[PDB]
Amino acid sequence: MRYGHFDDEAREYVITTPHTPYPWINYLGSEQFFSLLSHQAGGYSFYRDAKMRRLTRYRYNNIPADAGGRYLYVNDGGDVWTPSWLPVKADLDHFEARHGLGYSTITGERNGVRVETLFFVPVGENAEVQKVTVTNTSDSYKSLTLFSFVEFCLWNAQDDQTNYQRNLSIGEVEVEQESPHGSAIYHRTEYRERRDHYAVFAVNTQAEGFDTDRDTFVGAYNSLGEAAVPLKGESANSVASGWYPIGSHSVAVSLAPGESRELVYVLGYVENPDEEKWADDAKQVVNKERAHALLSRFATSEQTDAAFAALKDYWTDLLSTYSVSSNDEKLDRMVNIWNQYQCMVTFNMSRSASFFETGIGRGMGFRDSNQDLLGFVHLIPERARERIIDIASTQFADGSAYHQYQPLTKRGNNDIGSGFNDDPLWLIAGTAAYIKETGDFSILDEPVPFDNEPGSEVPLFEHLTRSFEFTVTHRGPHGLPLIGRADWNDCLNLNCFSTTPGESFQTIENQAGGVAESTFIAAQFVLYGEQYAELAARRGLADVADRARGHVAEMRDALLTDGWDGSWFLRAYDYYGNPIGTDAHDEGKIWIEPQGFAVMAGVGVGEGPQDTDAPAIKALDSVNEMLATDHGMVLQYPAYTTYQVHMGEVSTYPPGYKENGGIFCHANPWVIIAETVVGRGGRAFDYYKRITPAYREDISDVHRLEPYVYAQMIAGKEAVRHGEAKNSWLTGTAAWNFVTVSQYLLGVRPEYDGLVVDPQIGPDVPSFTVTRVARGATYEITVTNSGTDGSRGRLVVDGTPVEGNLVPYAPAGSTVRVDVTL
Amino acid sequence: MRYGHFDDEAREYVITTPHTPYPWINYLGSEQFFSLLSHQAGGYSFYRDAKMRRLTRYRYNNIPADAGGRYLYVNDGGDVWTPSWLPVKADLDHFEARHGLGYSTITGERNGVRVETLFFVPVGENAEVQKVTVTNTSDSYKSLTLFSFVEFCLWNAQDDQTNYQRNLSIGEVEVEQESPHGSAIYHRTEYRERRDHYAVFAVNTQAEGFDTDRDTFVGAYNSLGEAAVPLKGESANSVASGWYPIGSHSVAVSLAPGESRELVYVLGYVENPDEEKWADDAKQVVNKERAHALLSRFATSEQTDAAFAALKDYWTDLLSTYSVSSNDEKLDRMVNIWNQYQCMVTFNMSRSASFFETGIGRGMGFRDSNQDLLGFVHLIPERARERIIDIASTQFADGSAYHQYQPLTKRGNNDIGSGFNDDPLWLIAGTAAYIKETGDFSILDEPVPFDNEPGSEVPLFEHLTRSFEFTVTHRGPHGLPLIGRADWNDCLNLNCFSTTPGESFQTIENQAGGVAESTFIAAQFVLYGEQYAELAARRGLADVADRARGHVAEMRDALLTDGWDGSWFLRAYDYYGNPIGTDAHDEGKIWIEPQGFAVMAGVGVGEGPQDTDAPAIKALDSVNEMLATDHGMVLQYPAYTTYQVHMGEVSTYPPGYKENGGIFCHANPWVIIAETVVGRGGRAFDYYKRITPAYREDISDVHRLEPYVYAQMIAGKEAVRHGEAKNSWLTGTAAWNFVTVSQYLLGVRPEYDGLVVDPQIGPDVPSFTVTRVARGATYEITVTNSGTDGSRGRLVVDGTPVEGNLVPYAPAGSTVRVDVTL
Repeated sequence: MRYGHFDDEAREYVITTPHTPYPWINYLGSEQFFSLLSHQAGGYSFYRDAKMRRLTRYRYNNIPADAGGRYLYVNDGGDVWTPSWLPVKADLDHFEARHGLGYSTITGERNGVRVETLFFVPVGENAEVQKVTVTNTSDSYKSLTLFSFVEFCLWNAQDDQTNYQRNLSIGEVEVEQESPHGSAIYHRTEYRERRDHYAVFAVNTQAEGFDTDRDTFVGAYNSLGEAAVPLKGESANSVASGWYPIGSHSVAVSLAPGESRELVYVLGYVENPDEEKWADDAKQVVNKERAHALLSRFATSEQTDAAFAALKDYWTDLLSTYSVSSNDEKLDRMVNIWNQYQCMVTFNMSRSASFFETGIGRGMGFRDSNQDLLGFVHLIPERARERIIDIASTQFADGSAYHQYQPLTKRGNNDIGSGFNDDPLWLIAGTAAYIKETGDFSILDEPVPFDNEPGSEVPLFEHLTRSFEFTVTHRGPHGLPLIGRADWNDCLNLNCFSTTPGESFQTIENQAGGVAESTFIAAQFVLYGEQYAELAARRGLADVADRARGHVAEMRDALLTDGWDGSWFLRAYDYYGNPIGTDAHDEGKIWIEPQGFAVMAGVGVGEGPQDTDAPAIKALDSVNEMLATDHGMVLQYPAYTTYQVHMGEVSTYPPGYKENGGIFCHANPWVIIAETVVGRGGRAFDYYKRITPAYREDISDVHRLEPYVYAQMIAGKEAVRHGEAKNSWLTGTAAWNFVTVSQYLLGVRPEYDGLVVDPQIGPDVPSFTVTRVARGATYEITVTNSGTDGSRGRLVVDGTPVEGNLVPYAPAGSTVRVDVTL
Repeated sequence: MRYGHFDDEAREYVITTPHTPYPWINYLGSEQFFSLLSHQAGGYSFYRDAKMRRLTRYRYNNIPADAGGRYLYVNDGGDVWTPSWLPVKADLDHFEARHGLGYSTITGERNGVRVETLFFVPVGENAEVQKVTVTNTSDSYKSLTLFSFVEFCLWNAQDDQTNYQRNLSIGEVEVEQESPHGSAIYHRTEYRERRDHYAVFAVNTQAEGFDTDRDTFVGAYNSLGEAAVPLKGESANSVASGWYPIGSHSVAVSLAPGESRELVYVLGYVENPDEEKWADDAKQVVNKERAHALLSRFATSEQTDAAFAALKDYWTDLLSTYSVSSNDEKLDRMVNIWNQYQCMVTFNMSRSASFFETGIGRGMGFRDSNQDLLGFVHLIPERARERIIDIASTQFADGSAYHQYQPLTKRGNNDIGSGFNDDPLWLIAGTAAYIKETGDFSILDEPVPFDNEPGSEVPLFEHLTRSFEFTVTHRGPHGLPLIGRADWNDCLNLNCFSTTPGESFQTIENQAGGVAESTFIAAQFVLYGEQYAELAARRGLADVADRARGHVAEMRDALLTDGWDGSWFLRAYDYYGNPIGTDAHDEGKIWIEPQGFAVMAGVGVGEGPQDTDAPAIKALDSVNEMLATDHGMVLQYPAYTTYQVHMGEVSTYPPGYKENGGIFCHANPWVIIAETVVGRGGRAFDYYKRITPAYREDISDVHRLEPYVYAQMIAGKEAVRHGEAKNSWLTGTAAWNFVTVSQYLLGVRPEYDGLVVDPQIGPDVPSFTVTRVARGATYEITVTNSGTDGSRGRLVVDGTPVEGNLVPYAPAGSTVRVDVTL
């Protein structure tokens, strides 16, 4: 069944009931200020870093889930309810939530009163704005009191929920009932000491009353659904001192029948230079200038409506670089709106904060963030270029890298492990995708520190050299790269041997030495090793390019000789040089990661799909018999049913879950792309449709999570919950699936010299058009597609048959028309 | 007002309403298994380490507070309620909670049904047992279904609530409806991998049904008060796979009028040797032998009643070493029951887990744990002796110490900072108190590693030498000890200079060098420097003792010359050698810590209370004019009203809270003891009564927290919440207040050569008797007390006047009668 439906004209997902299988969230903001907002107004907001600057408090694993957030309590002659349904859970006559691009609306109506709240983060603002429209839909007059509500976090989210022994005594606010445009409350915890920032929570009318103390507003022994102040019908005017600061105004509203009233609430992040912090000599009063400035920018409905319209315009421009028109409207929906939109979210937030990721331990992953670029280069290239510099700056001089870094400070840390040997090659992966998209080679010349260290700056191209050489100088006995702590698969820990609990595998000390090798990193070196060689060559460094091609050539032979099991690729060699991922074993015979990535690098590829004997065809066929399920390909098979002490975290998950037999969706695109490489478009599209949101919308009761974005993992076939997703929104899946569908199934992809047009999608999409803006020119590409295996497109360029599948770049301002037959 | 009352005959605090100002908790267990239990059955259980082996889940900062726990849902013909009131919050005809020693009972009755639950951790058991008595108090028959409930934590409490991205997929159980004595559920998360332990949750009858999945039992969009299974009236028989494992049995009960039924529930921690983990070859099934064993030990009411009775006997024996009889029944209550009981809790749990301490970041503090001993040596000396070895083993070889260590592993860590220069001298403090209590000098000869390192073992006496010398070799320009990161006052950070947020002061890198000195550590070196010298002397090391006495003598002169402000002692010298705690400044003129501790070391003490000119008398008088409040003495005065960037965390608290003007209760005893040293017993008792639980019981609406135990901090007079406590139960206050009241106000204290009897308590306790068992002999001490300043007791020993205030130790088995006049 389903719990909503897409509105494509409006670019929304419409949720038509509060009763979803799980809270379904949207992200607001796309720059430096971000809100997680569920279809029940639950979630929170943070500036730049969800661990370090979290404005509002959110409880994960709450009972019930998502039972805190941005609430508006409506008092109608004693009867109190919330338009978001939760927390009060009063019966409503109408409920609807629309999740849009950077905005959502939530409408709830009861006993002839309707509240619509629009939530968004305005372009160029560090604030979350709410436009509330209250409508009398009844026959007679209405006298209402509205109580806004939000609960502050004390900035440090980790301190906020572990350190009450100090926390309970630092909560400080300032109250401003007569603000120049209404009323505002200031959350200024720790402003007295080191923080130069505070939050403001304001309404654009004179509020009747306020509250800043949670225990007063909610009342003893009470849930947010039983909150006392809204029930008494008048604010308490509480002034927090320690305990739990909140933001809350009451507003009196009288409405004739059919009359509506509009209110604008604002939650802002404000920052004063240290010299400019105090209004007063005594340093007791926050300087409020910048906050008033913000509040004057949203003092009226007109201003709010214009900011909303600017945000539409912003997304319209962003979505204008790639789109498609076909018979398949789910396909179209994903390519044109939701996947590109999700890619923007993953670029900004990485893997740190969702309704699964707690925005505590994880910042920006070195490998996750490089991979996110592949899906974001087309959207905003300038910000993509800057991010590459920031990531490369967390690389060490020996070519090894900080596994992740902190969003606020941009500085690397070892909080979730160090010494993952697959990390360095990803840097090449993102830089090359950026230069193909833009033609901007000048980034190779940007100076970049090692470990953020001044005076260590060398050109970014030299960072890429260190990345290539790191692998070159860390190969094992078979010539395959030494694995280290792990590769892309974080739970493949062959240098660990921990039999005692209490410490994560990701951070636990590793035993030095051994010969543990990785076929995945091997594939990775072949793929990104070439890209690095081609950059060196274009740079004019011919000896360098040739040496590297030599090393790539060698790793290719090593992969086929010592990394090949007979019917598929091996996965690794353990610390003592024993194979992993062989038919010789009873469990974990076949792993997806090497199969997809090796065939993507061209390894084992023969002449046709017809040439079944080619290693790539076998590995892929083995993958279809052993790994593929209705809901996607599982990670390896069979799952391990007992702890493999020499292998780390992988076998610690119950079978069918996560790294042990789960469907990691991120790995799927790799196989799908491989299928297009070997010419089986129909198979490749099928893999695509099984894990793609628009196609799984009709089994929303199985998937459970959002029908409009990719998830990290789906319960695999050895799991009793097979089909159910976890960890939605924040996943490499998004970027990699965009790369897959846009560049290999539809087949329009940037190269340094031209646009390649080489579709491979099968009989299910007989005709389509791609509109692609590249290098300042627009390419209109019409494809007539027979779907046949092994059949690749023949180009006509501006009415004239041409050879090959590459169209060289036209001057900006040009319009090129490409017609493809296959 | 009050919310309960003491029952002294039963040794209980009786809470007569659910509606307390804050959840009021008790601790169950006194060995290796521990439960936090509130008067609403909220809380959780853990084995040895509250961070690492937490069986059950608990939410801090919940809305409402304490809304999860060990519940029993009563279904009476469709009407569902809980005897603990929360979570359902149904009206009850009767409610009562009794908090006892290692046990509590909770009774709730509604519509002619009464449930009494007794909660305890049995002596010698790693389990929490519940004896439930259900009574039909109505006129007709009752058919009830009872639903037990508890929610598991996944052992690692920190992982459990930050790491859902992995957590949601590892939850595993086993269900055993036909257990040999009833029915049991097994929580076995991560047993598949590195854990050799699992939890069992069982009932001693055949349960009608079970649930192990929280979302099924509670139902979507529901709180625990709206839980669905109890309302439908039959279990769902859910088998968790990932998500949120719980434990739950339904039991059918039919009762004639006035009939009662008894049920025994058990929550156990079980551990199998690695060889003995599986029942089966396949390793899919936990070996259940040890769990069945446990369950057969509580299969009947009779067995449960005997374990309860053994626990009474255990506390009776423990409380038999020190007691008193006087006119003051609040005084008596504290000395005889609650303070000694609290001292046992602090010895076991330290500062790690309460309703304020999250049982995440803190293990066993090196200084907290040494100080806890002073209050626990008299109770169980054998376990005290062992703890001293464990603490000393976390000391480094240069004499410096790990600031805290992990309870499970006993290993030191720097999680909450390193390099606190007051830490090493505390080790002397606890060892000396142990040897005075026991006469066991042989502990000085026990071999002890530095940093838990095998082969580094030296005799404990040598650890004490390193402690003394560390101070000797780290003194500043005035001869006072260099402060380091901080002293006993953790927020006095003079080597910090951090103006950027995001990192705690306690762990943040300190700037090397400077001359920051501490007068507190100075006092500390004088007090514990003598104790170390006297041990060296008794050891026969005469050169060593004399050298040390020389150094103590010097530090005494340094404290009076360069640590004296004129009317009180200075607090410190900052990094550049500028004073802190001087009348020359507008804020923080006077700090409590040096005043109490210096006068306790004898520094500045003259001939009489009459000699007002003596520095000790001045400092104490300054302390009464400037620091003392109705609720206790604040830490310093005036509070700082702006960030002092050169001073660390202290000024980051709002005035009147914690280290910035709060009443730290732990520091109070030091002044109180000092008052007895200078002979002002009436003043000393007054300070005592202001912060002591039995005396503050009549302002329970002000104190808010438990009326039966000490808290860490009370809002100081510059706080708008002046009088309100935070951080109850876990505080050095307990140990230090026991030392104060038992050894200096009542004046009976152990010395190596005899019992000293030297009461100093004032006119409010004109007569009393102390019964003190020391060295195997019983001393009966009757005191006739005029209360007069400067008047010290004259002893009569077994009917015969003697000189001095020391009674030498009699052979075990002896009874000595001491009569004191003053």
